[PDB]
Amino acid sequence: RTLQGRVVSDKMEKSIVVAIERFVKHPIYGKFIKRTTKLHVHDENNECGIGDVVEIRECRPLSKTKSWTLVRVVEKAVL
Amino acid sequence: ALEACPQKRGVCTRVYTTTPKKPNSALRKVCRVRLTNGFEVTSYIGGEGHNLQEHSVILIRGGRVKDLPGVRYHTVRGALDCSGVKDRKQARSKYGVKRPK
Amino acid sequence: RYLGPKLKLSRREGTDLFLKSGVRAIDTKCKIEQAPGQHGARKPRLSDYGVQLREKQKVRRIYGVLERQFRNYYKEAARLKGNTGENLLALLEGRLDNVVYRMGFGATRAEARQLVSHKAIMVNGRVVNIASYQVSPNDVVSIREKAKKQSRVKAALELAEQREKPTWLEVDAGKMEGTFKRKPERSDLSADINEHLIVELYSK
Amino acid sequence: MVTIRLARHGAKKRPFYQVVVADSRNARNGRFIERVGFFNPIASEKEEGTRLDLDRIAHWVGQGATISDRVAALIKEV
RNA sequence: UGAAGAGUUUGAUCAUGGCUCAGAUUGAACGCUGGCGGCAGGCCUAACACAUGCAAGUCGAACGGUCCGGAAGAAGCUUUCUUUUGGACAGUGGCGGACGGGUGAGUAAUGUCUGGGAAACUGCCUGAUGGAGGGGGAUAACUACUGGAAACGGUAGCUAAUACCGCAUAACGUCGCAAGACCAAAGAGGUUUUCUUGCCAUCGGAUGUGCCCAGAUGGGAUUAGCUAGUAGGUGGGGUAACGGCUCACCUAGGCGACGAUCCCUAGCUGGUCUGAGAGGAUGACCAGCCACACUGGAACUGAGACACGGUCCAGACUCCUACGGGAGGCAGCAGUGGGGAAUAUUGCACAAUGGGCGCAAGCCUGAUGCAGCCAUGCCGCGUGUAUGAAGAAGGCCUUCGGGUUGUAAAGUACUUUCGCGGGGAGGAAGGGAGCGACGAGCUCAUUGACGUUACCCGCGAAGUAGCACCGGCUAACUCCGUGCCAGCAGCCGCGGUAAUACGGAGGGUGCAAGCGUUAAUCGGAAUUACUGGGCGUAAAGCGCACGCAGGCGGUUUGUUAAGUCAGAUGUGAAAUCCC
Repeated sequence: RTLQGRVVSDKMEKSIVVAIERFVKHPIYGKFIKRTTKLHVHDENNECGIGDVVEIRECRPLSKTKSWTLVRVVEKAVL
Repeated sequence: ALEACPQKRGVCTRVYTTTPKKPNSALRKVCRVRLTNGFEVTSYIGGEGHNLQEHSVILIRGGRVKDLPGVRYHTVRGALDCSGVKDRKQARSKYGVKRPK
Repeated sequence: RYLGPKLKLSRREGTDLFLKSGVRAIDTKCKIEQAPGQHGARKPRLSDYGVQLREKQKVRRIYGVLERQFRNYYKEAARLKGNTGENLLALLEGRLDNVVYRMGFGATRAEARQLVSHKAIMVNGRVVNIASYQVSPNDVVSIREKAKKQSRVKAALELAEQREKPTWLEVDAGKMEGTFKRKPERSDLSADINEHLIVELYSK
Repeated sequence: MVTIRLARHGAKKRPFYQVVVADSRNARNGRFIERVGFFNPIASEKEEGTRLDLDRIAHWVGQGATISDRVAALIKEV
């Protein structure tokens, strides 16, 4: 699966957390609600920096918290 | 009734008499009962005469006595020690009275 | 069923229901045209609920059926397509005991119910002893070969001669048989009933 | 072990069996894998006492599906 | 095809608003009453304590002895004794109790539900490939002796296999590098040179699972900052396997108002009841999953139980006891006592269906199929049918003229539920034998709980009914008694001498072996209103400003197209519901 998000942190090495956000209708009201999730994606090349809107795909579990890897960078920067 | 039970047994604490309210006047027979529910409430004693002592021990039905504020329950005659009304030729269903020969 | 003085029901309903000697000048409704009791004289006061109640009452009394099945049959006819009122009579008129009565095998519905229960009536060969049996079109309702001798049916079928039958029916006094052509419409039936009133009562 | 036996729809004086293929673990009248036909002991309801649908069982048979002693008789009758 | 409201806060009116009513349902109980049959249903209250019986074995086509049975011998007969053989038990040896059955205590968690992923595993059964050469070793039974009251135990001697072990071939597989080296395996039975059962290694099939992930899963913040292996990294240990899961070292993070942490509660679901729908409530019967067997903890052996009739330790209790020391644990079936408003035969039976083991015969199987008890419910049926006075008697009313209860009863005729006699069921083929090669196939013979019940035929007597209610909502009236006294009462109320609402009687209405009562669930409530609502005075704008997050955002063009929309396809278990 592919997920789009922002690089909210590049503190760790080879590890970048992507803040993916989505919009879903409320099961009762139906009005769209905002929901986000942080995913620790792998980045061996430490190519992606903070502010980068990258794509994320499911991959072989690098660690317990990391099960995703950086595929491609959408845009350059957006702080 | 606590456990939403239709009826609830209990032991009488005292079988005294009470007087109706403003519009009525009489000596209605009531009795404080310590139900197994853990509550000590007062119940009315239907019938023209009863045989409830101190260790009566009777079942409670549940019914408010308009004239006697506080009495929200009625005693079931024909059960346990509460003997059914004597010579009841009428509504024997209530007062628990076996049909005479 | 009810089982009791039927001649009193006729007075209560106001209309003259055919329970038995309704033909004779005896039928109390001929002597005293007021409901039974010590108050059948004083002027009655009916309400909207009263007219609907008494209405279905006479309806059910005619066929002499319980209030349960009567209600059950009502629900059914109300489910199927077509005007409920029409369908209603159709079902009740479909009852075996009723058919037998219409055919002349029995003096009344009560007697007809008895004949059925007594296995003295057959349907398409096989015998049926259930008064609540629903007779469909093309079904032949004849008397039992063994019952063909009983004086009762012998006298009943004898009076049947020359007597006309409903359009939805057709009997053969000779063979003592009968056939259910089709379901009778409200036009065919001339009952002192106002289907529009009985349907309102159940509305509530 | 997958097996082809008879499922009893059987009601009061209305005994009907459904030759079906299902895991031997499952109950006699539980969730079955697939119905291959039916059996009427009295053969009163319908003239067609039984419908085996040979080709169907012909598949399960060889697939590892074993047929009970009773069912085998009906199936053998085809 | 789907939606009626009414009563009551006024002297009267309108509005707001709360309360209340006729219906349906309940594995119910209680009161009065009670005939039969079919199907269904039954501690909904203490994991409180329990007398007694019962809850898995099966193989002699693995081996040596007793018990039960048959046959043939040595003898004139008897005693005694010998050989052969059937069953089985006792033992040795092999394979099976983690299935089925019960309960819901505990449990908010990928535990469950839905949709996916892979770092995995799977006896017997089925398909395919290859193989089974030579040798060695061990322990009971049994025999002898000793200890103990018993349980049971110690020592000495003998001995076998499809029991254990070492050596060969490499179909292959494993490990380093890259395109090298290493590692396997028991027979038995016969219609015995031919098959049958079984074994060893490998691949696959069938099925069942371990683990991980997205989303979803009750109440309270008078539960807010929380956390040190705690978050991550390297290496190692550990496991079938990922993982701080565990350890050493390093880094210092990780989580939170999209509510963590803490506290409370309840097995969950398919479904069930209700509702126009949405939704609410529930999850008891049956089916799936989960968690529990004296209380608590733990591990071993195994494909699997951390395992009710297996084991170890701690604790209480009960029983046995020569007190030295032992035996148990009905929240398994039935049942007992205690509890409660209340819920049943310590019954019959395996032939049928299904299950375990066996080549088979066959053995085991209170799983289940039935009967019993109880109107607890549902449906069917009977207590009669036709006739019978302008109209008995009796009771009741009366302007006593008469009227009412009434065709109602009596009586006449007819049928004739019970009961009696006879007959008597479906629900069930092989083993064996004959033909055929005792193979395939064909043919033939023997044998049943509920029942002698259902049902059929014959005979045949009229042959239980009650309960609630009658002021209004609620359909159905008078007389007498009593007299705010006694009593009634869901609400409004009624009773202080004329009461249809008190008690009795006559009559009447409703229903019918049923009828009432009590308790519990549903809408009406557009009274949280998404569909359906309001806030100047009836309840209701926060005192104002600034401002964070969040929510929302003008006109034109282009790209993407996530939301949104469309087609196709997979999934959406069964049953249920609808036709």
